[PDB]
Order: sequence, then structure tokens, then C-alpha cells
Amino acid sequence: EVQLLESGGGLVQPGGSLRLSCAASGFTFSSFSMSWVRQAPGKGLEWVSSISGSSGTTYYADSVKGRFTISRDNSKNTLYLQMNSLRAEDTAVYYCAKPFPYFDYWGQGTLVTVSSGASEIVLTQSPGTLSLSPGERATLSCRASQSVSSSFLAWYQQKPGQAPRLLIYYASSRATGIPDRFSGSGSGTDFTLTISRLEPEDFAVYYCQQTGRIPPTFGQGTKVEIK
Amino acid sequence: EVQLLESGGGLVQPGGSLRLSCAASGFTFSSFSMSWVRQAPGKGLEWVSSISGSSGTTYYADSVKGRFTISRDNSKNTLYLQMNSLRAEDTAVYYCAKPFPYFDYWGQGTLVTVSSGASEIVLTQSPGTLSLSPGERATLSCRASQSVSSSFLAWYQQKPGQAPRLLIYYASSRATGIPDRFSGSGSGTDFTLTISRLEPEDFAVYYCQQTGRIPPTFGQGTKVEIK
Repeated sequence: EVQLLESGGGLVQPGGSLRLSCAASGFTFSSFSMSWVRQAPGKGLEWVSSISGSSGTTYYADSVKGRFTISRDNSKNTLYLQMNSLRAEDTAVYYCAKPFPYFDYWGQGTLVTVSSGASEIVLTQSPGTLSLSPGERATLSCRASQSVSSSFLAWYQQKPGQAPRLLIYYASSRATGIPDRFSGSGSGTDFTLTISRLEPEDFAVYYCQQTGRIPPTFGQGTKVEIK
Repeated sequence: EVQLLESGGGLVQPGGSLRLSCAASGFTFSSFSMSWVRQAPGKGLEWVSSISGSSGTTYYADSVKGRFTISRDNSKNTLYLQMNSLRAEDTAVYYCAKPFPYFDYWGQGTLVTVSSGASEIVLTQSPGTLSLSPGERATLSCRASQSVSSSFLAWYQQKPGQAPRLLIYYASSRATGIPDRFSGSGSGTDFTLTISRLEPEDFAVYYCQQTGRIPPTFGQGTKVEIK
């Protein structure tokens, strides 16, 4: 049975040092790249560092380069991560994992807390490209990193070679000249622009925008292109 | 008829200065906040600066604060943007727009080019939260900022209070013990994780990951929660 067990986590001051260890068993340790992947509290996953089976190659994420050093002892089937110049940003549960760049096996993780003793809303849109035929239904998504009422989520269109134009101020309230086949829905974090039946002119790029706080940020855009 | 016409764009060296102008007509200029919004070549939209009808308030994006100064001449119905310490990052088509924080009317824009004479893949997932009942079909999306073959897009699951576990190495090739109701599709920029019929244990957070280049980045996660 494959087992990865982490050790050495705990509380450390900013600028301090900490060395993590991972004991591997149940497989030929030297035949696998080994990795460290971390998860900040309430956040997602970030690969940290990897090392090939023979230590011939090491890889690091840019944010830890020059401060972290990965190593392994094949005679004792143990993986190490020496962490120096620790910053509050490094606070996370650190998982030992196998192999690289995907991760087939995960340990349970060890918590590293770098302690002494808001923000702007990001909009992301999906999909990047919608490939549809005229007359088909188009469903475009917009995601807000923080809660936004439907009263503060707008939609824009930009035809190729033209300027952006407003489609929807908020909710499904359309600007002048915008036909009713465009409707907006959603409130909170996830929003939808529906084009019930695509017309030739509807093949364009679409942007969502939150207008509840300054700066009023735009999503990165969804291109609706003809099949 | 509302008209907004920009002027003053052109080529300028890094560190140089440029003043844009916008002539407004067809409406009572002094009754509207006026705005500048820019679009870098091949990029999305970024609000730059706004000014209330009486110039009592001005707003700026963090990236231009201290370098740009917005102003208006209500007697001549003209909006201005003085741009100092110009950086290559400021290269964009600059649009005059009305009002704030949404934009009802747009000019055609003027091009500002700050010239002397790659990158990491970002994954974004949608929606943020999927609220479904057991037995229903779940469709999760993942978007890559650059092209990725299906052979290098993996999917992970993280149940609450547990470590992440791999679901799919690439395409729809599942890890050991992962049932066939999880399938992966897509190749290029837009990917899908389908859970054909939700089981109670499937209510969790799901992450996509691209494994084609270093760093192997993760999406920000999609939470599938019970209705």
C-alpha cells in the first residue's frame, strides 16, 4: 500500500525557517519523481517543487525560488523541503505527492503557519470560445470572485473591428436598440447571458462587468464564433 | 444624437507624455460622469478613470494613479486625460465613455502606442458553485488561457476535510477507484468534467489542472453543493 506521511509543520515567524519531511513506503521510491503541493487556507492548489527519482533535476515555482530547496534521501525513502525566508504568503497545508506534473498519490498534509505572534472583484468568463450555428441557443457564463447582486452585473458586446457596446445594464434590463433575444440571469457569484437564437451579427466577443465597487472590473471575454 | 469623439493619440516613447481629448455633444454634458476605458491590443477592457459632472470627484484605476489626471471643461463639453510617465503597459485603444461605473455610450477610440522606436497558463473554472440534487447531471467547465491538448488536462476532487485526489489523468482516463460516472472532454481551451448522476459523496470541490508545462497550474475550483 502506497503511503506518504508528512512531518515538520508548525508555527514559525516571518523570515523564519522550517524543514518538512515526507516518508514514502509501498513503492520503489527511486523510480518516481516526488512533489510538494500546498493549499493556502480557504484557497486552491499550488504546486511548489518537484525532484526527479535520482535528484538529477529539480523544479520550483517562481514564488518560492531561491527560498525553498527540495531534496530526497533514496536510501531512507524520504523527501525533504527546506523552507527559508518564510513569508505569510507561504501559510498553507503542505502536501507530499507523487509524481509530476500530475499527482496520483497525496499525503494528508502538514500545516505551516507563518504568523507574527476586501480586495478587487475578479470576473472570469466561460467558455473561452462558443462554436455554434445561426439559430442556435448560446449560453455564456460569468463568475465573480466575491458576491455581487444582479443589480450590479452588466453585459457588453464587441463586434470585430468595432467598439464595445452595452447590452444589459443589470439583471436583464437591456440598453436601447438591443433585442430581447439577449437576456441576463444570475445573482451572487454565477451569472448567465443567454442569446436564445443566434443571428449572424451576434457572432462577436462578449464581456461581463461588475459595477458594484471601484474599480468596475470586466471579465476576460467570451468569443461566440460560427461553427 | 449623442457623439463622443477622441483625439490626441499616437506614438510616444516610454516615460513620455500624452494628453487625450474627447468632444461630447448631443446631451447635457454637465449632468453626466465621463469616463476613459482602454483595451490593450488583443486584450480585454479596463476602466481607467472617471470624473463626476461637476468635477467634484475623480476616480482612477490603481495602475494609473499618480501618472494620469482626468479633467473636464464643461463650458466646451470636453473631457481630458493627461498621461505622464507612460509605460509600454499603457499601450491600448483609449475609449471615451459615458457614464460610470457602467458605460452607456462609447466613442470609437484613439490608439496610444508606447514604444521604444509565452507566459504561464491560467486556468479558470465555471461555475463557482453548482447547486444540484442527487441523481442529477453535473457539468463543470475549465478554461485555459493558452492552448492545451486533452492529453495534458487533469481533474481532481477534494471532499471537505480531506486531501485532494486525482480523478482523471488526461482526456477521460480515470485513476484507480474512480467510477465511470466521471468523464472528461474537450481539447484546446475549453474542457468539461461531466458527472452523469450525482451521488452523495460527489458533493465536493473539483479542480482542473494543466500538465503540459511548468508550472502545472490549477484552476480556482468549482464547488458542487446540494440543493
